[PDB]
Amino acid sequence: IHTFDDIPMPKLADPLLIYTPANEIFDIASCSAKDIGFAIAHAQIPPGGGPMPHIHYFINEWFWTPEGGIELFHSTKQYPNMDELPVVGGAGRGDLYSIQSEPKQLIYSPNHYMHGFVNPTDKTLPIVFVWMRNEVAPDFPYHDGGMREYFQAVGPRITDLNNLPELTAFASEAPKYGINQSSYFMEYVNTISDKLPAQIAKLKNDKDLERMVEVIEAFNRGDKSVTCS
Amino acid sequence: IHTFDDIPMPKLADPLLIYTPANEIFDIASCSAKDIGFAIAHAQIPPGGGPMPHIHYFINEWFWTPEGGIELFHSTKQYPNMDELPVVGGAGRGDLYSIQSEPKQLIYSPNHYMHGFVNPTDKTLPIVFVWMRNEVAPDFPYHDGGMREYFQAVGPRITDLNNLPELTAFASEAPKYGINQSSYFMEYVNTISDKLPAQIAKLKNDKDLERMVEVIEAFNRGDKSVTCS
Ligand SMILES: [Cu+2]
Ligand SMILES: [Cu+2]
Ligand code: NA
Ligand code: NA
Repeated sequence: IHTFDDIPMPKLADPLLIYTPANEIFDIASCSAKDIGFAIAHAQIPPGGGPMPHIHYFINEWFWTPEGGIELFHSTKQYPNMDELPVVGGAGRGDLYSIQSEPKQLIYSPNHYMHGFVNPTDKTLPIVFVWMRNEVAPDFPYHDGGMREYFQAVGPRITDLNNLPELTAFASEAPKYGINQSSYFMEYVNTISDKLPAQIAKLKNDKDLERMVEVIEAFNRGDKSVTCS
Repeated sequence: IHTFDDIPMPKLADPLLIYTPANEIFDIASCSAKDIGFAIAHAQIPPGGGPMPHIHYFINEWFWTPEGGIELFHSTKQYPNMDELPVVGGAGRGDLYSIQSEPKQLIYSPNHYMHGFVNPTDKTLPIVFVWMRNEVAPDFPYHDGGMREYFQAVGPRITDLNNLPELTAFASEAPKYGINQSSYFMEYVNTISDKLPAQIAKLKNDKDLERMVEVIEAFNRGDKSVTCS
C-alpha cells in the first residue's frame, strides 16, 4: 500500500475552522504559488462522519489517513460528464469499492471518479484531504478549487473549539463548485464491494503532492513568493 | 416475484401520524385479536427516505410496495444474538442485497435478518410495513411490537398534514424495542450487492399476513372482538 510521511498544515493568523451537522471539524487553508493552486483540510472525523459519494470536475484530490481507520469508497468508472448524474432517474447509479485505510496511507483520486469516506469506528479519527485545481473550466472563479467558499455554506465557523456553535446545503451548493454531491448514501450507489480493483489501488500522483507540500512549508517558513489564506 | 393485492389501514378516531427529520410520514395503528398482536404503518417516503439498516428481535416484518420504486436491503445472514452488534468494533459488519421493488410486491423479513429500505427516486412513494409480535421475550412490554411508542420518540405528532410541524433518537432508542438500529448507512454494512440470493427471494408468510388483514377488516367493520388503537 502507498504511504506518505507527512502533509503539513499552513498556519494562518486566523484559521478557517468549519463545524458541520455531522459534527466534523475542518481546518482549511487555500494556497497559491506561481505554478499551482490548491486547498487543504486537516479534519477530525467523528464516528459516522465523512462525505457521501461525490464526483469532482475542477480538482484532483488526495486523502491521507495518519491513523488509518477511515474507510474510503471509490469507483473504477469515471463520470466525465457533469450533466449526467449517476442516479435512478438518469444515467444510472454506480459501483463503489471500499478501502480500509492504514496509518499514513495516501489515496489519490483524480477528477471524475466517484468517491467518499466514512469513519466506521467508535472513535474520532484524523484525515487530511487536498484539492489541487486542474486544467478544466478557465471561467471557474476559484483558482484553489473553492474549498473555503464551499464549506462556509455547509456549516458555521468555529470561533471557539472549546465551545462549539449550534448547527443551522452540502448537496445543493455543490455544483457551483464543479461537484456532484449526493445527499444520501445510496443516491449515486448501486453496489459496494470489498474487493478492491488493482487499477484504483495503483492511482498515484506524488509529484504534485510533493509540490504542494513544498509550497505549504515555504509559506510556514515566511517565504513571500507563496501565499496561503 | 411475490405480490399481495391490498393491505388495508385501520381507521382510528384519532390517527397517530408521525413526521420525521427525514420528512417521512407514518400513519400507525396497533391491533390485537385473541391469537395475534401487530402494528402497521402506512407510510409516505420522500426521495432519500427510509430506515437505515436494522435488525429486529421481537417482531417479524412485511414490506408492501403498492407502486414499487422503493429499494430494499436485506441480508442472507441472520444475527440471532442481540448482544453482538454487526460493527467494526465487535462482531463485524454484514453483507446486504438490494431489491428493486415492483408494484404490489410483498417482501417478508423474519426476525434477525438485517434490512432497510430507501426511496432512490425523485418522487415520493408509498410503502406499508407490518410488524407481527413473535414468541420471544415474554417480559417485553409491547404486545404489538411497540411501533407506536418507538416512533413517538423519533419525531413529532402531525396535528395538521397541511401544516407540518418543526423537527426537534431513531438509533439510540431502538434497543428498548428489541431493535439494533444503525445511525448511518455504512455502520452495519460491509457490502451491498445487486445479485439477489434465491433464499431471500423465497421468504414468505402469507398465512400470518392474511390473518392480520382479517383483523384489520373486522375492526373496520365495527367488530368488537378485535381492537385497533
Ligand atoms: Cu472529494
Ligand atoms: Cu424493520
Ligand atoms: Na487529468
Ligand atoms: Na421464527
